[PDB]
Amino acid sequence: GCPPCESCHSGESTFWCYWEALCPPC
Repeated sequence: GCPPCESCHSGESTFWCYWEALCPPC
């Protein structure tokens, strides 16, 4: 139900994973 969080990896949207900025709270 809750939108997928910013799953970080070697690259990609990893910055947003540390800030949890784009990641919406479930």
